[PDB]
Order: sequence, then C-alpha cells, then structure tokens
Amino acid sequence: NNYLTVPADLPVITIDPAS
Amino acid sequence: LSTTDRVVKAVPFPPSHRLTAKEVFDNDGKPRVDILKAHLMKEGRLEESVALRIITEGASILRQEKNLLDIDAPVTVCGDIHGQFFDLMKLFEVGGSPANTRYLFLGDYVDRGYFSIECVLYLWALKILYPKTLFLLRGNHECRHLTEYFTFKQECKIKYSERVYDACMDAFDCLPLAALMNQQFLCVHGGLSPEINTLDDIRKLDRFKEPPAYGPMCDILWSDPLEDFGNEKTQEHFTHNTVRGCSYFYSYPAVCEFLQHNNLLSILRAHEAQDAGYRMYRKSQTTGFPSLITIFSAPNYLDVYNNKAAVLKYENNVMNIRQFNCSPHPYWLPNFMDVFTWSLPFVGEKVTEMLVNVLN
Amino acid sequence: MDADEIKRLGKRFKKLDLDNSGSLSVEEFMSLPELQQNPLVQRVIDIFDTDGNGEVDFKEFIEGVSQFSVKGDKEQKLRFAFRIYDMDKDGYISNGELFQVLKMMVGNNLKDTQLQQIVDKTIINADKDGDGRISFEEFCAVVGGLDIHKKMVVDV
Ligand SMILES: [Ca+2]
Ligand SMILES: [Ca+2]
Ligand SMILES: [Ca+2]
Ligand SMILES: [Ca+2]
Ligand SMILES: [Fe+3]
Ligand code: NA
Ligand SMILES: [Zn+2]
Repeated sequence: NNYLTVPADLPVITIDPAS
Repeated sequence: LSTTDRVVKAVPFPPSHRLTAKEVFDNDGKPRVDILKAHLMKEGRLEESVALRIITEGASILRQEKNLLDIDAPVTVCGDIHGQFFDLMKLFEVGGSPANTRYLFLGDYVDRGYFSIECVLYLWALKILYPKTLFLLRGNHECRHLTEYFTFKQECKIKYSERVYDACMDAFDCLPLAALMNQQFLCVHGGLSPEINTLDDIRKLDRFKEPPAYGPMCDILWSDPLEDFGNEKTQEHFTHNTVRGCSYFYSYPAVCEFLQHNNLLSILRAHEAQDAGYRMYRKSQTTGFPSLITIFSAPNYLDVYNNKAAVLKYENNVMNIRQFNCSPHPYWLPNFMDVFTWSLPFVGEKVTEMLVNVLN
Repeated sequence: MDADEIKRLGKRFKKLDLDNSGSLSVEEFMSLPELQQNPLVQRVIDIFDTDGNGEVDFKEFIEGVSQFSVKGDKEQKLRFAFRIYDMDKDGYISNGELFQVLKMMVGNNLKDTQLQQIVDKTIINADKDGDGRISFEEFCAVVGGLDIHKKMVVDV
C-alpha cells in the first residue's frame, strides 16, 4: 500500500453508426 | 504551485449559485431550457423551490396522461439513461432538438450514473415545455424500492434535499406505463405479462402507486425475453425471471401470439444493456419483422461496459437506428464520498507508519 | 514524556543525525528505506519544522513525536491530520494545497482533471462560511466521526 487508490409496406431498418 | 489558487486551471470551477424562479421560467411561465442546460452541464444547482416547481409541474402533466399513450410517428424512441446526463446531451444532438423532434423515452432515468437528478430536472423541464411532443414512460428504477437501494436517494440528499427526492417519487408514480406508437408498436420498459392479453388490459391498471412486487404493472416494468429467445426448447410462454428475482421471461411464441392477437408489428423495449445499443430479435413468421426490439441509450454504461448507445428514429416508414459513443463527464468518487473521508484513513495510516519507522 | 522515553528519543535523534549537526535534514530522514516509499514524509517533516528553517531540531522532534502519544486527545490527532493538508500553515485548507497533498498520495491512480473536480466539489460542499477554504471546524464536521485519531498512536 504505497499509494491511495479509488475505492471499489414493411418498414426498412437502417443503421447510422457513431460519428 | 500556489497553495490557495487552483492547480488545474483548465477545469472550470463549478458555479455555487442556485438559479431562481425568474432565472428558470420565462415571461410566460415556460422553462428556459437553454439556461437550464448550460447551468446543469456545469454541475450547477437550482434553488430548492425551483427544483420542486419543475418536478411538480412536470408531474401535473404526466398525471393527466393515459396509462397507454397514443403517439404518432415520426418519433425518436430512447432507452435507458441511468443518470448519464452528459450522454443525454449527446443523445439530443444525435436524435434532434426537442424543439422540432418528437421523443419517447422508455424509462430508467436514474441510478448508477451520478447525474440522475440533472437528468430528471432537464427531462421534466422539457416535458413542461413540450407537453404533447416529448413523452416519458416509467422504468423499473423510477420507484422508491430501487432508488433507496441504489444511489439516487443519496444523490438527492447531497445535491438538494430529501424533500426533492420525495417529490421525484410522487412524480414517478404519475409516469405512464406504455405507448402505442403509430398504431404499430407497443412500447414499454420491460415487456409482456401473463396477465396482459390485450392493450385494454394496460388501460385498466391503476398506475398511481409504487410498483407492486408482482402483477401486470410489475411485469411491464421488469420482464425480459428468454436468454434463448427464438431458439426455444422452453415450451412455456412465461417462466420465472431468475435474473431479476421477480416477474418473468417471455418467449418468442408468447410475443408472436400477443402481436397477432392485438394486430401489432413489434414490441419496443429497453431494460437490457446491449453492446451496440440495440438488439433486433427473431422475425415473427406472420409479419417478417423483428418480433421484439431492445433499445439502450446509455453508452459506456457504468463507465466500464464500453458499449455504444442507440436511439430509434421512426420516420417516413424507415426505422433508423442511430448509434453514438460516450462523452466526457465530471468525476465523482463512489457514493459521492468527499476527498477528506476518502484520504484521511490513508493519511492516518502512513504518518503513523513513518513515525514507527523513524523511532524503530 | 517519561524519563526513559526522553532518553530513547535522544539516542534515536543522534542516530538519524548522520552529519552530527544537531538537526535532521530531509536527506537524513530519506536515508531510512521505509520512508523513501511513503508519499507523506515531506509533509510530516514540514509540520515538525515549526520554525521553518527546513530541518528538525531536537525540540521540534520531541514536540512532533508527542502528537502521537497515547496520552494525546482526539483534537490533537485530528489537528495533526489537518496540518498534513494545510501546506501553507494559515489554519485553512485551500484548493491548491488540497490538490497537491492528495496528488502526493494518489499519484497516477487519478488524472489531474478528475482530482481537481473532486477537490472542487469537496471545497464547495464542506465550506460553510463562504470564505472558500476549509477551517479546522469545517474539517472536523466532515471527518470527526471516522475515529482515525485512534490509529495515530505510537509507542515511544
Ligand atoms: Ca544533520
Ligand atoms: Ca526547524
Ligand atoms: Ca492553508
Ligand atoms: Ca470556510
Ligand atoms: Fe436499466
Ligand atoms: Na423519503
Ligand atoms: Zn430496467
């Protein structure tokens, strides 16, 4: 312990991936 | 380095002032959502009375809505948020401004993320401003039972008061349970119920209460598709939900029977994290369309899942899945612990160890 | 302190005073291997160094060690812990020194941005009189119930 730690008709389906 | 001035000056110091009613409501009693957004993004707080006015005016609108909303397309449908306010801000950029975009949220606004009360305040202010174009459903976390076990209650007491928490709880009791969207989709947080055979069975519930431990209201908020949905050896429509400890898993036959009986295309729901932010489940053999769709709008959930979020923009007979990545947010120690409580144990430990070794 | 305790502290002081100058330098403390790994050593030395000349003389050394006596009170131990954070010795923990002391303790387990944010929020939530710094009273209001003073005792 040397350092302090943090505690514990039909619709089409389309895709726009992340920018 | 100065001992008084701030070391990391690029981090803006949060505002200490609490916005007043004149600062938050314009000349007509409408929320100034642009003011609110900018202040809440700086971790700014409101005066208690102003927070209560947002919560109670929002509740008043919700209280006059039906158990089962009727919502026309076009609409952007969103899943879990879980207190991730800075990702909610990105959500509106991806889905479009509520000033010109109709919205449906499927619940779970609070817990796990440490900006739950900011999510509630901002969404309630938007509901007040856009009462007939932005819609909020109840999720299983919008209740006293979960918010006192998870962190929303503690969050409220740190940033506001228990009085603000209590107002949220009464507001949450007014949240509708379901939406019938474009007369095609039943939209809920969790899913189906042994005790829900028709849409009219939803209309008959009494929703103005804490969700019970069993029964149809409970199931709407809590149920999940089977792990092996669509691949069933499981011949029963409903089985006990061992993940949740209440309610049920529903099977693909169960869903397809409900859709056919009620003349619906699909069930849109949330409630289960997805790596991509969404899941399309097995097509119904009678429709050719996914029988079930999960939408999940909390990217990099719990700051560890590393998932994308999505919303569903339904417009012009296109179901457009829009994904998005997580955004930076300010840091909080777990459970809103302050840095003295956090560090003082280690201070006491290490100064004592030095002295023991100095003296040997 | 007892007589036998005063005698043992003199002997120990001399053993640490490597150059027999009559005062302990930071380098002399840092000659102990267990202290080289402890990130608060400079903070403790600075608190012992009540006359600000950079070194610990024998009077400073005995006064320092007596803060950790079993006969000391809660206030005394909590006051010492306060002084670990209060780098500039004005009686108030300010933002800059609170960050610097925490950074000493956490190192790279937190980024500078995350640490500055949680320092800000503690300053804001724990400051009750609006002067923007944490008094000993404001400090004890937060931590006084954790009983860390019970752990800050050494046998001399
Ligand atoms: Ca010396
Ligand atoms: Ca000195
Ligand atoms: Ca100071
Ligand atoms: Ca103060
Ligand atoms: Fe959830
Ligand atoms: Na309460
Ligand atoms: Zn849920």
